[PDB]
Amino acid sequence: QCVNLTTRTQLPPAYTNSFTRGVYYPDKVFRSSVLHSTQDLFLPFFSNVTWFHAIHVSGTNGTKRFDNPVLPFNDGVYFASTEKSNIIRGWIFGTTLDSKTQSLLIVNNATNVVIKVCEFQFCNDPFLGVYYHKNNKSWMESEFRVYSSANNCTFEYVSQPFLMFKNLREFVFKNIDGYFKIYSKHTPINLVRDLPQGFSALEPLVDLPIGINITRFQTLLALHRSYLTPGDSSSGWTAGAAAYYVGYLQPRTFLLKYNENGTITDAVDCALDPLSETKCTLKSFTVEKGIYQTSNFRV
Amino acid sequence: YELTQPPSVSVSPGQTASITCSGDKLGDKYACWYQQKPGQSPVLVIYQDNKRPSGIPERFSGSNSGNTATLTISGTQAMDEADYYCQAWDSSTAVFGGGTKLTVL
Amino acid sequence: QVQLVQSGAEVKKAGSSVKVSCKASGGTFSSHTITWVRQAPGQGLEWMGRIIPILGIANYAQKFQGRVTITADKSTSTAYMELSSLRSEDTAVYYCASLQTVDTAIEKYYGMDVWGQGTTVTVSS
Amino acid sequence: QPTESIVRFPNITNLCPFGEVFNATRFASVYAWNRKRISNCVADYSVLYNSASFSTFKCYGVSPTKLNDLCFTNVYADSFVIRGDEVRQIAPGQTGKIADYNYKLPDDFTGCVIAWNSNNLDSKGNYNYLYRLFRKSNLKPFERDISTEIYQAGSTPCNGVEGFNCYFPLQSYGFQPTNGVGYQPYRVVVLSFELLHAPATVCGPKKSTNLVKNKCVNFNFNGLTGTGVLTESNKKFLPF
Amino acid sequence: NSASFSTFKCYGVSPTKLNDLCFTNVYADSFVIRGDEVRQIAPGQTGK
Amino acid sequence: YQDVNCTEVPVAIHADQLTPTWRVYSTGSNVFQTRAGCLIGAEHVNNS
Repeated sequence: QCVNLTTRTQLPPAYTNSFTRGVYYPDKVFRSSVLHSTQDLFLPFFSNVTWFHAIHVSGTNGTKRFDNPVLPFNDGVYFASTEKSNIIRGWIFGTTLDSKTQSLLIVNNATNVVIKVCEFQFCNDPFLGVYYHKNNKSWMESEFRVYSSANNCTFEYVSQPFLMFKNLREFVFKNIDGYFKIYSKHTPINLVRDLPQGFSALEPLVDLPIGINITRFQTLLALHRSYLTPGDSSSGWTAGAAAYYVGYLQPRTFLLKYNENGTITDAVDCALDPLSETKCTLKSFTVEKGIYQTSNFRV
Repeated sequence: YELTQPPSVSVSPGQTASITCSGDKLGDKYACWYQQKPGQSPVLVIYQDNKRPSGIPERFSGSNSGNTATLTISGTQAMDEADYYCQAWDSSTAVFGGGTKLTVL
Repeated sequence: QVQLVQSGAEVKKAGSSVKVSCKASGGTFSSHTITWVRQAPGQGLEWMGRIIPILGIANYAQKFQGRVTITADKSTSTAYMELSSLRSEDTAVYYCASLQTVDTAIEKYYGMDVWGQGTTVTVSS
Repeated sequence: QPTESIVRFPNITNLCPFGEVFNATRFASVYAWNRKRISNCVADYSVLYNSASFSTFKCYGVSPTKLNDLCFTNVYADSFVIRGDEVRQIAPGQTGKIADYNYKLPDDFTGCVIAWNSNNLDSKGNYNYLYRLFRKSNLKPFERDISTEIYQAGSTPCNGVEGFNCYFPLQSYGFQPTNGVGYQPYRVVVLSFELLHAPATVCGPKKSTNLVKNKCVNFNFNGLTGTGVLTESNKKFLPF
Repeated sequence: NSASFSTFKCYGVSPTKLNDLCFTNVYADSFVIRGDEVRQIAPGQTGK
Repeated sequence: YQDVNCTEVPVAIHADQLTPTWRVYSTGSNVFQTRAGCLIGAEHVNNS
C-alpha cells in the first residue's frame, strides 16, 4: 500500500509567526465575566510555528514535490489545516513508528473518524488516496495507503468525523498523564495570507485514554492520482498546496478572560513581555499608570 | 440490471457516432464503457462516467441521462475498429452486455 | 505496474479439473484487487467474481455459484483457482485484470485499468 | 430550610458485562495489562464488598460505601495477575519487579483496588501460565512496555547469546496448592476514575426524582449535592 | 533488584534516594527475630 | 531591576532560555544605571 515519494532537499526553516492563537478551554466548567489564570501547556503568543507546504508547485510547468516529515511531539503540539479542498485527513503518532510500540492513527473519512492506537509500522511517506467519484464530490472515498499491519491492536474509537473563505482549522494535541485530549476549532478566514490578525477560542472535542508513549508525530494528506504512469514509480499525485502549520506547547500560565456569554474574547501571556506579565500579576487586562512588581515565570 | 443493445452499428468515417446502452434503471447507476480491438486485449477508454483515463486520445465522450447512457465519438479513424461493452457494478456484481461492433466504410 | 502475465494455451481432456492463474511480476501483489472476466466468441463478456489478496474476501457471480474455488496468498504473490464441472459450451478465453483498490464497496471507483493477453483453453473429448 | 430534596440523574438501565471484567476466564499479564473503559453502565459497587465469592476489597481512593450515589465520567478498570506476595507491594512507590517495571499507580490516584485468590484457576500443576520475571528500566504511571532481554549474569553483556558468564537461569514454573500463601497467583482488578466534574455517563443505582423550580431546595445533580433556589438563566452552556 | 529481601521499607529517607548520597558512616545492625515480630521493629512502636 | 548591576543582567537573566521579547530588554541603547537599580527601556534626559 505504501510508496516512496521522497526525492528532494528539505528547506530547514520553513516557519513563520503565530500571532495570537492556541488558547483553549482548560476545564469543563462554565465561567462568565471573570478572569481566570490557568497554569497549563500552551502555545506562546507571537510564537514561531512551522509553515510546511508539502506541495511546491513552481516552475514553467509546475511540480508536485511532497514533504510531510515526522516531527517530534515535545509534550504538546498545536496544529492547523487552513485547507480549501479538504485534503488533510488526520495524523500519526508514536515513538519509532515501526513495530516496536503502540502508535496512534487518525483518519477523517465521510462519516467515520477511525482511531487506532495499535502496533503497526509506518512507511517513510504515509498518506491517503482519495478520488472524487466522477467529480460528483459526494462519495469522496479514501484508501489505506498508510500502513500494512494491525498486529497487537488495543484501542479503537469511532464517532462523528472531526471534519465537516479559507476554512481555518485549529487543533491542540496533548499527551498528559496517560490521557490524550484532542481540542479543535473551526473558523473561516477570507485572507489567503498567514494566520489572521484576530483571536478565537478553541474548544475540546474528545478525550482518549490511550495511555501510550508519544515522542514523534506525522500528518496524513489525502492525495489524488492525477495520472497513472506505466511502470509505476510512485507517480505524482495532486491535492493542492497542502498548507498546514505546526506549533509547540510549553508549560506556562495564561490569563483567560470570559465574556457574559462565556466565550473567551482575549488572553494575555504571563511571560511574553513585562506588559503582559504585569497584567497577570494584577489579574486585570487594564494597567493604570504607575510602577508595579512582577514575579519570575521563566524555566 | 439487464442490458440489451443493438447487435451492430455502421457509420461513415469522420462522422459523429452515437451509441445507446439501454437497460433497467441504469441512470443514477454510474455506468462504465470498455473497448476491445481485434487481436488486442480490452483497454479502458471510459471510466466511471464518460471519463477518459490518461494516455487515451480525446476522441471518446458522452453523458449519462435519466435512464440511458450515450457515447459520442469524435474524429473517427480507420483504426477505431473495436467492440464497445457497457457495464456497471450493480448489487456488488458486474454485468456485461452483448456489445456493439463498429463498422467504417 | 502489473503485467498480469500468465501461462499459454493448455490442452486437456473433458471433465478434468481446470487450474489457471495470473502472476504479476511488476507491482506489489496487494493494493490491487484482481478480477477475472471470460471472453467467448460471439457471446460477449462473462463476469464470475473477484478476490482481494490483502482483505481475502471473494465475491461470486450468479451463474458461477459453487463451480469455482478462488484463493489468493500474499506469501506466494500469486492467485490461482480450481475449476471443475466444465462443459464444452463453457469453453472460452479467460482474462484477468486489476482494479487499483482493495475494498468491497470501492470497486465502483475504478474501471479495469489493465487486462491480460488471454489464455485460451481447449477441451478434448 | 429547603422544603424538599431533588435528585436528577442520567437515565440508564443497561448493565454492561462486569463479569467480563471480574468473571473473565483469562486476565491479561501484568507487563501487558488490559484496560476496559466503562461507560453508559449502571454501576453497582454494592455487589463487590458484601459478595460471598470475594474476600479482599482493599480500596484506596475513596469510601466504597458512598460510591452508589455518585456520577462518574470515563471510568476505567485494569486486570492483571501477580505472583501474590506483591499484593502489599502495590503501594504508590515500592522496590520490586512490578512497582516500576510492570505497573505504576499515580500518587494522585482516585479509585479502589480489588483482588482475590486464584488457586483452582491458575494452579492444579499447570505450568503453562507465564508472566514477566525481570526488566531493566523504569516506567511512568499508566505506561506499558514489552521487551525481553537476557539478564547479564556477569560482567560480559550477552544480548541473547549463550557463552561465558551467561547461561539459562530461567526455571519451569511450579504452581501447585502445596505452595504457601503469597506464591499462588492472585487476580487483581483496579478501578480507576476521576471526579473533575465533566459530563458523566456512569452513575450509581440512585433513583432520580422530579424537578421543582423557584423554591429553596436541597438539590443533587450528578452527585453534586447542595442547597439553593433553582431558576432559569439566559446564559448558554457549551455542549461539553 | 533481588527477591531475597521481601521486606525493605525505609523510614527517614526514600529508598530510591539512597543512590544520591555517599555516607562514609552507617551503623548496620544484624539480628534474627520471629516473623510475627517484624512489624514490631519500627520507630517508637510498643512491643516485647 | 532593583539593586542589580547593569553589566550583570545578561548573566542573571539566563538568556539561553529566554524569548526574544525579553532579550531586547537585556541590551540596547536605552540602558541606564541608577542608584535604585538598572533601568532599561527609558531614555535618560538632562532636564528636570
